[PDB]
Amino acid sequence: PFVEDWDLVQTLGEGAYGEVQLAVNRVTEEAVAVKIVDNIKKEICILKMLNHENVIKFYGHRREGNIQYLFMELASGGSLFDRIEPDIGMPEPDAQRFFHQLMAGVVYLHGIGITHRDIKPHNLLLDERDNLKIADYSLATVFRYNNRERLLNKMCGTLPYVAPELLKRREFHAEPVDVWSCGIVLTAMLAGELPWDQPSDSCQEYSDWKEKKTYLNPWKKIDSAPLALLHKILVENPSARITIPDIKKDRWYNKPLK
Ligand SMILES: CC(C)n1cc(-c2cc(-c3ccc(CN4CCOCC4)cc3)cnc2N)nn1
Repeated sequence: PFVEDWDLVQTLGEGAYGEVQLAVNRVTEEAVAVKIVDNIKKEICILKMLNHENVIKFYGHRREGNIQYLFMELASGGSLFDRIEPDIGMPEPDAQRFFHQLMAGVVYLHGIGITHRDIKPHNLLLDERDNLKIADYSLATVFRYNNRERLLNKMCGTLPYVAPELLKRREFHAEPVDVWSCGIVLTAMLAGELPWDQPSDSCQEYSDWKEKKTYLNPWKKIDSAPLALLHKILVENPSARITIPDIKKDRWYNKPLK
C-alpha cells in the first residue's frame, strides 16, 4: 500500500474507474487523493490542462507496471451526492451557492474547449470549506480546438442526467449537453429526487414535464423562482436552451439568499 513517498491509507471511491485512495505522504503528512487504474493517455492530457478553483487539481502521475496512479487534489468534504437528503434536497441557499460554483467550473472548462460529459452529484466534490470541485475526467473530451467547434457523436454520461438530443441526434453540440445536466443537478439539490429515468418521449415523467405538469413531483417541491430557471434549462431543443451567459442573468441566480 505505498507508491514512492506515499502511503495508500484508505478507500474513498471504488470500481467506477479503478479506485480512489487517500494518499498521505509519511514524510510531509500532506494528504492527497489517488486514482488507481489497472484513453488514460487522453484523460491525463486533459487533466494537465485544468487550473481553476472549481475543478479538481491534477498533481501528476506514476505508472508502475500495469497500474496507473493519478494524483489529485483531495476533497475531504466528499461528494455533493452525500449532501442531498433523499426526497428533501438541501436548503435553497446552499443549493444556490453550489450552483454558482458549478457554473464557474463549467464556464472554465468550456472556455478551454473541454466538455465534461458526466456532470452529476457523484462527480461534484466538496473541499473542507464546502467549495465545489468538478471531478472525474474519464469521459471528458475536446470540443473546441484552434477556435473551431467540433460536434460530438459518442453517447455517454448517465441516463437521468443526459440531454434529450444525445438520445435523438447523430451529432450534437457539447455545451448545451453539460448545461442540461447542471439543471438536473439543480433539481436534485432542490428536491432530493431525479425527475425522470431518461429524457425520451417514451418516458412518462419527461412527457409530463414537457406538458408543464408542475403540480407533480419533483417540481411542486421547488419554489417558483428556481423553477423558472429550470424551465429555461430543461428545454428540449438545444438551440432554444438557455446558455450560461444567460443563466447568469436569471432572477433566481442573482437572488440574495440566507
Ligand atoms: C469521481 C471519483 C469518484 N473521484 C473521487 C475523488 C475524490 C474523492 C474524495 C472523497 C470521497 C469520499 C469521501 C467520504 N466517503 C468515504 C467513502 O464513502 C462515501 C463517503 C471523502 C472524500 C476526495 N477527493 C477526491 N479527489 N476523485 N475522483
